[PDB]
Amino acid sequence: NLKPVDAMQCFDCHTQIEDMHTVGKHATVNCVHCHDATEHVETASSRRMGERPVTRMDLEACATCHTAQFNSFVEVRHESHPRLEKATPTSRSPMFDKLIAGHGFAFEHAEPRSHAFMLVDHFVVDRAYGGRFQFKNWQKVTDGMGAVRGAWTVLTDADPESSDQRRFLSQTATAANPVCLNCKTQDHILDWAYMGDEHEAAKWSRTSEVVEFARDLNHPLNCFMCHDPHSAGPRVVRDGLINAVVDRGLGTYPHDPVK
Amino acid sequence: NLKPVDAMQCFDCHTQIEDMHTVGKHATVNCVHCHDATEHVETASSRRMGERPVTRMDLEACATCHTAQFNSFVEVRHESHPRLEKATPTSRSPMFDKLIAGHGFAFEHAEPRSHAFMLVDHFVVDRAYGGRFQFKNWQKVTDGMGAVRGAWTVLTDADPESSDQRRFLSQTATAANPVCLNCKTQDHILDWAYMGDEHEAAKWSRTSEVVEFARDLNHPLNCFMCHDPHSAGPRVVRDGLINAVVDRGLGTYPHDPVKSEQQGMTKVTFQRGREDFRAIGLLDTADSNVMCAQCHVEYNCNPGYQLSDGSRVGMDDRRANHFFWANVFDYKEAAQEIDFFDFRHATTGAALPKLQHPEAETFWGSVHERNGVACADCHMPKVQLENGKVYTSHSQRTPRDMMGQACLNCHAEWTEDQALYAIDYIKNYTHGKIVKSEYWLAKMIDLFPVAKRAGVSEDVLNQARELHYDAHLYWEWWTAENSVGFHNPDQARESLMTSISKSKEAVSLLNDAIDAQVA
Amino acid sequence: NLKPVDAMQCFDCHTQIEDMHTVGKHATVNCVHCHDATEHVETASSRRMGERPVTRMDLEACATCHTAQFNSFVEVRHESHPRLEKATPTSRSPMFDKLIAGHGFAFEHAEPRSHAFMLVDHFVVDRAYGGRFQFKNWQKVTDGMGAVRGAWTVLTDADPESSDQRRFLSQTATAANPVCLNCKTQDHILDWAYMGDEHEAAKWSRTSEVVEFARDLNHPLNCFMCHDPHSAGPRVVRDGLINAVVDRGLGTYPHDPVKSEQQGMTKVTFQRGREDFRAIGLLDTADSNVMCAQCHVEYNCNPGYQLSDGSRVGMDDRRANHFFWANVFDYKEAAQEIDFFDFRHATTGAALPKLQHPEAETFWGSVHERNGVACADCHMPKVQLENGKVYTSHSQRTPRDMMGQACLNCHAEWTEDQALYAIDYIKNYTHGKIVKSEYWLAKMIDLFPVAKRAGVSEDVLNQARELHYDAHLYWEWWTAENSVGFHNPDQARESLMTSISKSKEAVSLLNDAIDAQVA
Ligand code: HEC
Ligand code: HEC
Ligand code: HEC
Ligand code: HEC
Ligand code: HEC
Ligand code: HEC
Ligand code: HEC
Ligand code: HEC
Ligand code: HEC
Ligand code: HEC
Ligand code: HEC
Ligand code: HEC
Ligand code: HEC
Ligand code: HEC
Ligand SMILES: [Ca+2]
Ligand SMILES: [Ca+2]
Ligand SMILES: [Ca+2]
Ligand SMILES: [Ca+2]
Ligand SMILES: [Ca+2]
Repeated sequence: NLKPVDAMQCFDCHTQIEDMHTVGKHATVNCVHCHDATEHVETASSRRMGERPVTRMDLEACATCHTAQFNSFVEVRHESHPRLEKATPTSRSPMFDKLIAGHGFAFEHAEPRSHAFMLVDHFVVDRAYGGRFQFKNWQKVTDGMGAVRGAWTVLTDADPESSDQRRFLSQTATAANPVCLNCKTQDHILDWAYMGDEHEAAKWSRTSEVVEFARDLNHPLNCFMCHDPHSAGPRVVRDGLINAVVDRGLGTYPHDPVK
Repeated sequence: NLKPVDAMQCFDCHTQIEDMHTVGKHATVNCVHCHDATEHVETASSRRMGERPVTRMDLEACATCHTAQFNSFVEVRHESHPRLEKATPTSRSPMFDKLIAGHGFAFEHAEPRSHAFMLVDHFVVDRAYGGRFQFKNWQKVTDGMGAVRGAWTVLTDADPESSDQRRFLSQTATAANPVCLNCKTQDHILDWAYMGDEHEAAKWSRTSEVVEFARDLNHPLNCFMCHDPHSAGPRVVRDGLINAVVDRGLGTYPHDPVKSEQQGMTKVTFQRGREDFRAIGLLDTADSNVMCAQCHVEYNCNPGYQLSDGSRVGMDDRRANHFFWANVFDYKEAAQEIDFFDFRHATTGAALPKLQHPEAETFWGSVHERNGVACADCHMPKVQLENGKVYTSHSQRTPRDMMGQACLNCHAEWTEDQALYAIDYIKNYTHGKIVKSEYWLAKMIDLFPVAKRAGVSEDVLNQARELHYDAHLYWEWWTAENSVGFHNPDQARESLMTSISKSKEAVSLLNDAIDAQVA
Repeated sequence: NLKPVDAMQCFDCHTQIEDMHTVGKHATVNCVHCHDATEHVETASSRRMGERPVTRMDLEACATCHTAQFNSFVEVRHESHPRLEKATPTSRSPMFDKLIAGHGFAFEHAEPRSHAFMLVDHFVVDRAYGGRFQFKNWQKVTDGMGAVRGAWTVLTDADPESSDQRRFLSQTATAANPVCLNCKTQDHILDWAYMGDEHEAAKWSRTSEVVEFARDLNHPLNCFMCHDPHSAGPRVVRDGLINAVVDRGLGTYPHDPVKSEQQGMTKVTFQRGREDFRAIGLLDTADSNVMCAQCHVEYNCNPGYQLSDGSRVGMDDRRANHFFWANVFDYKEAAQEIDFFDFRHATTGAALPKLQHPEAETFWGSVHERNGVACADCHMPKVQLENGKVYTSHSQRTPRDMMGQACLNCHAEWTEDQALYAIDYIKNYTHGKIVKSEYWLAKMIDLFPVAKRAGVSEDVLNQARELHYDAHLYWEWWTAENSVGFHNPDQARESLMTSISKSKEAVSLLNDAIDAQVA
């Protein structure tokens, strides 16, 4: 069973978090629900991290207290046809192959399906990783909860001993790069600098080897993408959006300064 | 927004709570979710309460972190017909008025409906408070969430200026007493001493003015009746059950000492002024049989009379809050054990027992119980989701609404229709025997006036009255019990055949005696 | 093809009709749609009819221009169980035979079914015509359109050669009389003087041979019972209702003079030979409460006896066609007002009232009535169409078939299941009290023979008989009334508790008196 930690002690070095956590609707939610910081607290100073504390990115970290929202999220809409190619006469773009010729989407561009699958679908689509990643078998395509538990519980890698983007199947492309993943997961939220710029503190960036990056990512559409875990308040985390709205001054509604 | 308090400060005085809270699955749940104790902390000492802290008894205290279980619990099953009188030809007991004459249930006894309504239904039923309490209007009867929010959000009191039990409507009774409330709410859990004994720290007791008590109570079937709020572990809080299982050493399964040991109960006592005050029963396992047995049992919650001398047994007597914890074939002995009966039949003059919903005691020894099945497996199963985090349904209802999870996962050999057919075979058969039992009871009852007026002797009438006790017991158990035999079909059959046998004996005795007077 | 006539020629003699027809929404509707008056015009004078014109009373006279309303009206609700006896354990009045013993309804009293069948059902019910009239065969029972086309298209008469009321089947009664027909048809509207009084211009009256009258009648619930054919405006034609509202000055809402004034009735009288003959009641508004009250009321339509001296009150007496126009708590006074009762109970000998379907009087003062809701809002609502010309449904039936329009447009807070649950709460509760009322009535009734044979005094028996009147009234109102309390739940509850109270008083009186004779 979880044992609460002394959050006040954390706050002696984490004023920024203190100011969010103490005020919001998660003021009573102990840090142990999402962090394992025991060795960190033994080794840190206010100016030296010491041992890096663990931060949980899994959606079940929130499901314990918010099962209704979690279960509603993970539901699979079976009526949303899966792996349905758009470049067919009965889908969105009957002449897509002629029109898009020269682009990687020619290799495959399916209609979207339920959010639970976003990361796995990104990994397995024919245009992304040269067919490197596949469902473990064709039964796994139904397993929304499994995908949410983690991509690598339901997928395989054709060659764990290499990290290069290459084609494993003939009619695939290797369009995936690290930026893609920002719209599939935010497991890397503490390992990626704003915009994916190079940064001494970032394990991952725009220029990383995407296959290596992929292997470190597990969960789709994290709950905290819209909800700050500390304040419980509404937010966004996607760098490109913040860059447009704030950095570039365009605002949240570029056509309506009042709104 | 809630601001957490320092639990360690509490724990300095509350070691029992510390021991439970720090170890269980609520170790991270701050006290402020359920208690406002600021002035309490300012004024308490190690042994004196000081200012009393506020404790939330509302079910929404649990719903912010456990919305799925809450929403499941408050669901209203509209198919469970509401306010449906049992004493009608199309319900459970077509001849109930004749058979129960002399008892308050004659004024009204409806079938149960969804748990959300238990406290409001208790307050408004015609037999309880003389018609004092009523729904604000007839629309409010649908409002399960409203009832859960609080009884007094949906009800009115005919006379807020008086607190006596009296009839406001002509055909009502005032049977309600404080003991009843223990199976409707535990809002009073900190204001009621164990068993409802008199206690200097208890606002309320068995001898309280029930109307005043009623006004202090709001919520039905609190979440914490089955789950300790501190440890989150399984428990019971109902005093009468703890008394049977633990104080009287009968065990959680009186027929099975092995199962009783494996699935036992530990009585934990809380004190006021270093004197025992209240108690809970921590369960070894999440055993719904014992959880549901807090209420779905035959009990005394009422005054009565002694079998030995007919003297009154009032609310002040411990026997007014009693779990017999005995199956139908052990019940008479259990009633003799405490020298008690409920009422004298208005026509026959027989001392009789009043039986109430003995599901727990009936389930004992049944095929399902022997096989380790429990109430929840049929009545509040795990939810099955194609993709999702499993949780346990808290909508306690007939398995007919969830047969796949309630029956067919175990009974892989059956379709839903086959399983339903098996239920109905038992219920139809049992009901037939209930009806036949009532026929014979009624035949006997009707002979009493004839016999008395023909000058049949008191000795013969008393012989017949002794037979009436048994004829009644072995019938009423089954109109009281809600499964119409399903929970224990062989037992029902044996009992009801016994009832008929006893009535037939009495009918022969009385007819012969009448015929001898005429001759 | 119809050829129009010159209405101006008619209007020269028919100024009342001119005044109505030229102003209303039928000003363009030529007389030929409903009258063949050629020989009449040739032979009439200003004050003498001459040859009688033909007047169409069939509902198809309206169906060529109002097919939607006609087709809606003639629909058969198959879910409304047909020929279902009320004196059965699964219907409205399980103990009806014991309680009604002495009255003709003991021979048969079925639940109502769809309006198309009202006249045929009246003709064939076992209590009405001694079994004289029957469906041609058992297939015809389904044929609502056929019944509407004409009763005699679907029925037979066991003996066209005689016109006396007599029993053709052993267990029938001959309760039918001419007054009954006024709530089944108005085919006789031009052949029946106001109230059924003797009149030289009336073929039929209260004292007619009902079998002969029957043979002249064809159509149920004529469209013109609620709508004046000349003005197309709202009206009533039922004499007894006009008599209560207008002649007796009681108003359309006797409990509410303001509403009575706003929603009033104007009595229009038509003469024959310059003597008053017949009347209608034009309504200020299209008020379905008053329209439906032409029939859905407690009434006298039968001989009876005087309360004062027990003397017979025959069909010749005005009291044989009477609307009491009184709610259940005013009824006894209303019956005393005309010095009338219906029958003597076969067992108890009590003078008793016979109550019939008092929906209108029960609805008075209810929450819906006070809020301006009317019968049609729940029972014949406007049709809702995604694209279309709205019209009013004429299929008068339970709101369960059209809950969106009947209830949920107003009760936006409820789902259909919630609304249904609210209805059933009331009906279940009320029915329980009906059943308990019958239990206590039966208990009292059964004591009368015992008391009489034990030599209990006539004074005590008469005391009990006086209690029987009230016990009966406050019960039977509710088995007679079709909503099982829904129309006025608080009133039903108060009434039924009164019934039980009266029966209990009588039971105690009789048991004590019997016991004193034995002692
Ligand atoms: C108890 C009071 C604490 C404290 C001291 C911290 N947290 Fe959290 N945390 C959570 C997640 C998903 C992240 C990733 C970043 C994000 O989603 O915004 C974090 C991150 C942090 C940090 C790092 C901040 C930074 O400098 O980048 C720190 C210092 C931190 N946390 C401290 C998730 C959760 C929770 C899940 C419900 C809860 C509870 C906490 N955190 C609680 C605390
Ligand atoms: C995992 C990182 C999550 C996320 C994404 C959310 N929570 Fe919680 N939460 C908890 C409690 C007690 C409340 C307050 C309830 C109330 O009083 O209304 C909340 C509230 C939220 C919100 C709503 C915030 C708002 O300002 O409206 C949201 C969006 C939210 N949470 C998201 C309780 C818990 C937990 C119990 C220990 C844990 C774990 C979480 N929350 C985790 C998360
Ligand atoms: C009815 C038409 C179906 C469909 C829609 C599927 N199956 Fe089967 N299946 C069976 C076994 C033993 C396996 C392999 C299990 C394992 O090794 O883990 C499968 C596999 C599948 C798949 C995956 C195929 C792939 O190439 O990966 C799919 C999509 C699938 N099944 C669907 C066993 C059986 C049966 C036992 C007699 C029968 C019948 C079915 N499967 C039928 C179907
Ligand atoms: C970087 C090159 C990538 C790759 C390889 C993929 N994505 Fe996305 N993606 C986003 C949204 C909103 C959807 C759903 C709506 C829609 O598809 O029109 C998707 C969907 C996908 C899929 C599934 C459908 C398909 O095309 O087959 C796949 C396989 C996929 N993506 C791969 C959103 C985003 C982003 C946020 C701005 C970004 C960045 C990416 N996607 C990037 C990529
Ligand atoms: C109101 C008094 C209640 C009640 C009746 C329950 N809770 Fe909670 N609960 C919370 C968390 C984080 C857990 C652990 C989840 C997990 O790790 O599995 C629980 C657990 C429970 C249980 C399960 C206990 C077991 O031993 O199996 C039960 C029966 C339970 N709770 C009941 C979180 C919260 C809260 C968030 C702040 C609050 C409020 C509650 N719980 C309140 C209640
Ligand atoms: C342990 C999990 C159980 C289970 C399986 C059931 N109950 Fe109860 N119950 C109680 C009361 C007072 C009623 C009647 C409420 C009312 O009429 O207002 C009920 C009703 C039921 C039902 C019938 C539901 C229906 O749809 O008709 C069922 C199936 C049922 N119960 C099962 C009282 C209590 C308690 C006292 C506080 C407790 C504890 C339980 N019940 C527990 C359980
Ligand atoms: C003390 C005299 C009372 C009164 C006035 C009521 N109760 Fe109970 N009750 C319990 C259970 C398990 C049920 C559901 C099962 C069933 O009804 O068979 C009920 C139900 C009710 C109702 C609704 C049904 C009805 O009879 O109309 C009402 C109005 C009611 N009760 C009133 C359980 C218990 C107890 C636990 C052992 C005790 C104590 C009481 N009830 C006490 C009373
Ligand atoms: C009042 C609305 C509540 C809430 C918020 C919870 N409970 Fe219960 N609960 C009961 C039983 C038999 C179980 C299953 C135990 C098992 O088989 O292991 C549960 C379980 C829970 C949980 C744990 C998660 C889950 O859903 O399995 C939680 C969080 C929970 N409950 C919350 C039994 C009862 C009762 C006895 C009649 C009553 C009362 C409650 N539960 C009430 C509530
Ligand atoms: C057979 C006796 C009937 C009855 C009962 C009714 N009608 Fe007619 N009707 C016709 C037309 C042109 C109108 C006006 C339509 C409009 O402008 O709205 C009506 C109207 C009515 C009403 C509504 C009156 C009101 O004041 O709201 C009613 C209740 C009504 N009718 C009843 C036309 C015809 C015919 C065509 C030749 C014939 C035939 C009928 N109506 C017959 C009848
Ligand atoms: C004014 C618009 C109304 C409304 C709302 C109702 N009626 Fe009548 N009704 C009459 C008779 C003789 C019967 C029984 C017919 C038979 O059994 O053959 C009825 C029946 C009903 C019902 C029940 C319908 C069902 O589906 O069972 C209902 C809901 C109803 N009525 C409502 C007699 C008359 C009249 C005498 C000529 C008049 C006028 C009305 N009814 C009017 C209305
Ligand atoms: C299926 C179970 C049914 C039901 C519900 C009915 N029938 Fe028949 N039926 C047939 C014939 C030739 C007649 C007589 C036709 C006539 O001479 O007018 C009937 C009659 C009836 C009735 C009326 C009974 C009465 O006693 O008056 C009823 C209610 C009825 N039927 C219903 C012919 C046939 C069949 C031809 C093989 C069969 C099959 C049915 N009927 C079946 C049924
Ligand atoms: C004069 C003695 C009679 C007879 C023989 C019948 N009626 Fe009526 N009737 C009226 C209404 C509103 C209904 C429907 C509501 C209900 O039945 O409760 C009926 C119904 C019938 C039926 C069918 C039902 C049954 O009892 O079997 C029959 C056979 C029947 N009636 C015969 C309304 C009225 C009146 C208006 C005030 C009057 C007058 C009558 N009925 C008179 C008689
Ligand atoms: C015999 C089949 C008929 C026909 C052809 C019509 N009516 Fe009626 N009618 C009644 C009520 C209460 C209304 C609604 C009045 C209102 O709320 O304003 C109507 C309305 C009509 C209309 C007008 C158009 C419309 O559909 O709204 C028409 C053309 C019409 N009716 C024709 C009430 C009654 C009755 C009282 C019990 C009876 C009888 C009839 N209607 C019969 C018929
Ligand atoms: C369709 C047949 C229904 C049913 C099932 C109900 N109504 Fe109504 N209703 C309306 C109003 C304004 C009230 C009072 C509102 C208030 O003052 O609080 C009601 C009341 C009720 C009740 C309660 C009755 C009681 O005696 O307390 C019930 C059970 C009920 N309704 C059910 C308004 C309307 C309508 C507006 C035109 C109509 C239509 C309905 N109600 C219909 C129905
Ligand atoms: Ca889609
Ligand atoms: Ca029920
Ligand atoms: Ca008992
Ligand atoms: Ca009907
Ligand atoms: Ca009458």
